[PDB]
Amino acid sequence: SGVNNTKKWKMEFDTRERWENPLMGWASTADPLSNLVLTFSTKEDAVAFAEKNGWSYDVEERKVPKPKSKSYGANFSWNKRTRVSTK
Amino acid sequence: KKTSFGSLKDEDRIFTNLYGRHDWRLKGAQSRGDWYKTKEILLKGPDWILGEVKTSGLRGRGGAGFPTGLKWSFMNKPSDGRPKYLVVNADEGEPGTCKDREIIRHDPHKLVEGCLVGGRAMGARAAYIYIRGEFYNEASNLQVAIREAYEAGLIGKNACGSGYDFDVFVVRGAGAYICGEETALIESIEGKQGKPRLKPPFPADVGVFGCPTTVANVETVAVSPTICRRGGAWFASFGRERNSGTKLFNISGHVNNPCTVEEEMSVPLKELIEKHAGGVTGGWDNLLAVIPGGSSTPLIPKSVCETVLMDFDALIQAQTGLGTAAVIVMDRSTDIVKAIARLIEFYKHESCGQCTPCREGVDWMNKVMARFVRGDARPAEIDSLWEISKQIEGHTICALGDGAAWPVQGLIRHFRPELEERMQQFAQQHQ
Amino acid sequence: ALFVHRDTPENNPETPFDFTPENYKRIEAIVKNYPEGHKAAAVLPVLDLAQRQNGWLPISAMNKVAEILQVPPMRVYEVATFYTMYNRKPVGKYHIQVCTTTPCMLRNSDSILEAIQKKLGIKVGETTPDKLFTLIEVECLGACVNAPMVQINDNYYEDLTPKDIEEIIDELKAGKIPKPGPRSGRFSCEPAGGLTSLTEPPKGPGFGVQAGL
Ligand SMILES: Cc1cc2nc3c(=O)[nH]c(=O)nc-3n(C[C@H](O)[C@H](O)[C@H](O)COP(=O)(O)O)c2cc1C
Ligand code: SF4
Ligand code: FES
Repeated sequence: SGVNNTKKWKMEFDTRERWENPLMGWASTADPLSNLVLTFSTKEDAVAFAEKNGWSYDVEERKVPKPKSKSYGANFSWNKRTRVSTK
Repeated sequence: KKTSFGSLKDEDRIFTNLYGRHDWRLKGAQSRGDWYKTKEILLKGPDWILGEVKTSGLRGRGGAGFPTGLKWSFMNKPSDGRPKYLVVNADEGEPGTCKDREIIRHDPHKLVEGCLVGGRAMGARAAYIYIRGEFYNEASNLQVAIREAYEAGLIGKNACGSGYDFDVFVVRGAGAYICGEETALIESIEGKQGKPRLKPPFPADVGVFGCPTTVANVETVAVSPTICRRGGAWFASFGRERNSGTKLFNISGHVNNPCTVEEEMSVPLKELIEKHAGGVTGGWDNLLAVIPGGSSTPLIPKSVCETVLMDFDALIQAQTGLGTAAVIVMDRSTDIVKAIARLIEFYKHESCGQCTPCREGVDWMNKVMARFVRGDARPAEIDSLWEISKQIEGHTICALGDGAAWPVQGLIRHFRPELEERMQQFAQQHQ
Repeated sequence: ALFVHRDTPENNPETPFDFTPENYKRIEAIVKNYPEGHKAAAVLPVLDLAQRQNGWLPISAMNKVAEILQVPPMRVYEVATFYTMYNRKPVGKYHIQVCTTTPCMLRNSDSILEAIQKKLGIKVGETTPDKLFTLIEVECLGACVNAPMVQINDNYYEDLTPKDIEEIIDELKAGKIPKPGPRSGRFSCEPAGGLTSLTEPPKGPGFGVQAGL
């Protein structure tokens, strides 16, 4: 339930091939950016960084949970379906 | 103003068939003044009835002692389409408390009339009397009385010819002390596990079936008709200020004549025990400790019992409470640690399990107390147990958690040398 | 003492249970005590009626209550396992319940419990081989001034001594039904040796009635 990992903007790159090392079976890669993940305060900072470095990018708008209406009393409604059968 | 209280005269007792030596049925009840001028009281109106209860200074007799007049006035509001209910708490589950049992079986008509009069003040359409399942014969006695009231036209359609309709249902419990807690009682009536609700909402807004409800103890309801007939000023003439009225007391444990008795509020604890219960077993000098208001109240040692009064404010100043006014007396032959340890075992068996501090904390306290009984512990654990009790107190949904912590705090407060002595003995015997 | 159910040949969903025609009439009265739309409030009284008819609650009795009241069976299971007066296993003909909470303990409920075990030859929680008696300890039964006491089925037996309870058990074996109430000399909760109150004849209608009514 913690939300502390959803505060900042990230920049990652497209995933590329990983294959099995013949000797050990370890995951090998030829992608030097496979682990590169950058952090930004705002999407404008992230876009600016991407533009000056020549990378083409996709921007996904931040999803924020919408305000919910909560009422403990609704659990015991006289004539509404919200009444709970167990506690 | 009076300096001293007690010596209540029979003419001033409310529960005049307390011992069942007179007919408990309707004819006996009417001959004793019940159902007299109930129509006139009803036609006075809810505001007049609520005024009389406010003036009487009556406070809840179920253990918490809320001012009854103010509490019942939460219902005195316009209807919004939902019905309104009075719920009478006849669960009587607190160890040491058996007062409500005698009202139900020997003075059932006082309770039935109280429902009508009390329900009228709240504008309730019906009263649900919740009685613990073990009280089967008492429930049947009450059911017989209710049928008599119905047959005589005293309740039901056009109750007492007053033009007010009112029903009185009896619903039995199935074995749970937590169902005496006011919101868990409501949940039980609704067919669920007796698990208390959080507040808000409060019952006067959202209660049984989700409707405006008032939960009232049997004794609180049963004295309301008399208060209206004789007036609040008569009732307020008993006891100290803000501690008004008469009170039913249960005196059990190490006394010569364990009994139930009605007595003035603010009577000294010592006078109550010696005058009515026949004194402490082995003499007053044999007294060790008293639990003054049922198992949920901290015990007080003999030195405090010398002068303390039995009312809400006096017992609070003595670091305990009036509770249900169930006086449990322990003489010096008692193993005080075992007696308290058994009470924590009771709370462990009665915890509904809903909320963390009582589901886990009370069971934890139970385990430590069992070791403390045998002395199989270190003195540093006493302060730890005190802190655990304070982590339960005030952090739970309902007051059962508070009720399990307080007896432990009473034992540690007044009998810490005894606990340490038990540990020191164990260490030597097991060295 | 467990709170999960395992089907056995004698307790399974196909164990026969149904309410008798009279008990179905009583159920209608129970259900009619509650507002329409809230039939679930009848789970406790109806579930207890099933036990009264049957002695205990097989899983099939719990299922039948759920069906009648149109509540999910789990919600009946929750009630059956929450409240201690419901017997989810068969109990002897006489369910002897001894209070051992502190007020009864202070007045020697241990002697009462030990007397019963010695006479019946069983331990707490057990049923006799004849299946006539079951013995358990219970918490406060609301008769503390009349301690020590026991509840056998629906009745209270109060101010017991080891001699009194052994006489009560002998009557139960004989097929008699002992009278409930105190066994010491008094009638209920009055102090022994003489009333300290309510000695005078009570006042009649209208006594002390304020002016204005
Ligand atoms: C664990 C627990 C058990 C209770 N048992 C009872 C009871 O048996 N009878 C009772 O009147 N109040 C009992 N109460 C108190 C009720 O919750 C409530 O305060 C009372 O019924 C209100 O009635 P009153 O204001 O007239 O006293 C209990 C409370 C708790 C926390
Ligand atoms: S304090 Fe105990 S009895 Fe009260 S709601 Fe929490 S778990 Fe249940
Ligand atoms: S302690 Fe046994 S009946 Fe109350």
